[PDB]
Amino acid sequence: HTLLASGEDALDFTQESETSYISESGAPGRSSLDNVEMAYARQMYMYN
Amino acid sequence: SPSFTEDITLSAVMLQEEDPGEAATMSMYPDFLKSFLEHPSSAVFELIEQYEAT
Repeated sequence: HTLLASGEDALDFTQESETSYISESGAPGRSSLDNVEMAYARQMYMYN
Repeated sequence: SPSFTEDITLSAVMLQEEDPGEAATMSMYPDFLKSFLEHPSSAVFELIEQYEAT
């Protein structure tokens, strides 16, 4: 009866999400990396 | 209303971004001007309801 009379008993709907792309940035000297990445740098440097 | 379907769908097509608010902000003004077109300047109250609804 609600649908026939344009009434409703409650309803819901939205839309989904799509890909969003973000990144980071670097810095020289006083740099944007971490001590973590510096230790990694030793490893990949000796490896390469 | 089509307005709600457009709201959800453009929320999907817009969420990728990070500053949707100003995009919608500018999107408002063409509606302002169209409304100025269809209705006079003594109908400011109906202007206000359309403001609020949109």
